[PDB]
Amino acid sequence: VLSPADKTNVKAAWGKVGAHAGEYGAEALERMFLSFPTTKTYFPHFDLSHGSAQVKGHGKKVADALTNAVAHVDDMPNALSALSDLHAHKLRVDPVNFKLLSHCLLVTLAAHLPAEFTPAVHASLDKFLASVSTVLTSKYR
Amino acid sequence: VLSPADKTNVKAAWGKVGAHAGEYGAEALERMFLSFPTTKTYFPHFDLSHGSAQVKGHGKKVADALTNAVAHVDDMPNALSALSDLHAHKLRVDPVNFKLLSHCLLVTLAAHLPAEFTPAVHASLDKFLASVSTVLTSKYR
Amino acid sequence: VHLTPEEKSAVTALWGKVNVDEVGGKALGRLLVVYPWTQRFFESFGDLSTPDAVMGNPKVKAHGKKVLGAFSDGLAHLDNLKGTFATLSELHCDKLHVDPENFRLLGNVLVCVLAHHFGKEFTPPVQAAYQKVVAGVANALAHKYH
Amino acid sequence: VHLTPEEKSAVTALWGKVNVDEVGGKALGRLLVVYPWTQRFFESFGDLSTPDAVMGNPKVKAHGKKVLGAFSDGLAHLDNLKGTFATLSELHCDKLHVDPENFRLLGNVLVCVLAHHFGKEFTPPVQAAYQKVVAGVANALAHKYH
Ligand code: HEM
Ligand code: HEM
Ligand code: HEM
Ligand code: HEM
Repeated sequence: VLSPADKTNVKAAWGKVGAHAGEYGAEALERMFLSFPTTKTYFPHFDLSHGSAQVKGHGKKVADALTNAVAHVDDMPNALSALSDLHAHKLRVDPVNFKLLSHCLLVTLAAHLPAEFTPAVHASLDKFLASVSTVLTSKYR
Repeated sequence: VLSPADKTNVKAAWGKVGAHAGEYGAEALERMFLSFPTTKTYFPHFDLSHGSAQVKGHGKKVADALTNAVAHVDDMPNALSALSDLHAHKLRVDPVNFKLLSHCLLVTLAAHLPAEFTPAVHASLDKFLASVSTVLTSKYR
Repeated sequence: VHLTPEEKSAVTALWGKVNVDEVGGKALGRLLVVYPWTQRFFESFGDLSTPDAVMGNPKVKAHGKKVLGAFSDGLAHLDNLKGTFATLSELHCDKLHVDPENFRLLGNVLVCVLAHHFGKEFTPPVQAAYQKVVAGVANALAHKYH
Repeated sequence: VHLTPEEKSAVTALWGKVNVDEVGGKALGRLLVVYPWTQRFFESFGDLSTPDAVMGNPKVKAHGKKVLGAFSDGLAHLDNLKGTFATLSELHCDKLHVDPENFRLLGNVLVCVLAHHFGKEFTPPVQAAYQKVVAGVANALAHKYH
């Protein structure tokens, strides 16, 4: 479960991300395509080159989903409901890829949060992103 | 989660395990140890020789906990609460190993329950064991 | 893939009893049922609407065959998996876009099918040998991804 | 493993900036805080019951500097990571009974620490290089398990 210290650390962290959420989303996506080339198999229609507006626009949407979830941390399965269907019933990305995106979101937050990304906050953000990953794959079968 | 149908399938199949609990548990553990040697890292305090009394006893306890889980399928986190405390606080087995034992449990059931192990039943059991694994790791952090 | 000589022996002995449209068809069909997201590659097949539907699909069967045939030939090359699957690894990445995690899932299903089909004959040591084989194959098919 | 010139260059250059001692403590500490079940191996280090306890523990810092020191030594042998870590591999299997999944977790935490410390200089491309290195080291330290 996400603890009250987790929710606090997550809100403080994401609160510090501010208007850069969208930007960190695309960066997280680039990191993932470079570090873990298999994830590119889900984006055969995208230009995945550095600077790609497709990657940037997709990053904005990912970052925005993570925003709603923070805004609604106490009831994330509701906040994210529309979105787990989309992955469970259409996109059908294998669950293993969510850990890879999560790790790459954490690396992006670490790279932009010199003061905020303490061990305790790192710990809470990893649990938060696993929680989001679990909601997003909860209707898969 | 588990549908009425997965619950029906799990009860039906596990019911046929019946008095073979220790035998099938011990078998699954043995499958795990030979197929995935890294799992032996959790049992350096066992004689893992073929036939060993320690493997047979632990097999029994693992299968009995799963019968517990089947028998309380509409309330597994409570039914499993002591065991989840134990793996979270003491044993601290990395969550990946639960996939490996669950696979070996499916294999054992396949090898022993030719009639019961249909594709649908294989699916409900795989979901059930993942559910068990989730409850058993729910207090890890 | 570091199989022992007798492990290789066990795999081959057992594999001699396998019919493949049956076994290939059975492994691919169960993949699509237990891990339904793998069907994503399968819009074309129409009814994959139920388990019986998937298992009986002639399409699934023909593809099972194609897949296990390739897998069968790899048993002749157990010291050359990356080699024998390279140009196949490139196809699966560049054109088919199949996430290599699907290869790992098929491998575990193939093991489950083999246990189901051979019963007691599918002993723990036999399983362990096959687990190395399916890991080696998945790793070989994933190897040319980029 | 295999790194492009770009990748090897990024790995070497970043590591020139790395105070291995400090980065070790931080990476091991973070491992114990983020994945607390990893504490099962460090019972004799004493109190590890809060993030502040772990990050202020001197045996954790000391050990971190030994771990990352051995990691460092490995960066000079990127083309034979198995031979370089074989001993350590054996030690971790036979004496310490450490599940190799722990190595993957440390690599992911090590990546987070380098990102945190170096900020924008830890670019996606530099990350990709390090990801290949840490997965190499882990497969190397897992290689002699049996
Ligand atoms: C943190 C976890 C994730 C979140 C929060 C997330 C969120 C989203 C959102 C918000 C969209 C667009 C929804 C819309 O169009 O209204 C989307 C689409 C998509 N996602 Fe996910 N996603 C996650 C993980 C993943 C992963 C790991 C993959 C594959 C590696 C993936 C593959 C896709 C694809 C292929 C699309 C459709 C993109 C397009 O063609 O426009 N997602 N996701
Ligand atoms: C289906 C998943 C699992 C179930 C149902 C299960 C159940 C149990 C049970 C009932 C016990 C005995 C606790 C007692 O004494 O009351 C136990 C202990 C233990 N389990 Fe788990 N477990 C599971 C997964 C795992 C996995 C995946 C591992 C590691 C590969 C593991 C490692 C251990 C260890 C080392 C002990 C203590 C053994 C001893 O010294 O007696 N468990 N487990
Ligand atoms: C056991 C590992 C596998 C092996 C050895 C294998 C082998 C092959 C071979 C030999 C072909 C011939 C393709 C052609 O040129 O017509 C093929 C095609 C194909 N494979 Fe794989 N395959 C494997 C796993 C998978 C999995 C798990 C999936 C998806 C879940 C998949 C998706 C496909 C698709 C979509 C084609 C093209 C089929 C067509 O267009 O008719 N493969 N495979
Ligand atoms: C992945 C890179 C790692 C490297 C290169 C590494 C290296 C080392 C080194 C150099 C030693 C000192 C032993 C000696 O030669 O005298 C050590 C000991 C040890 N290692 Fe690892 N290590 C790694 C990861 C891990 C992880 C992830 C864990 C567990 C979570 C772990 C558990 C231990 C333990 C428990 C000791 C004994 C500490 C003591 O003396 O009480 N190691 N390792």
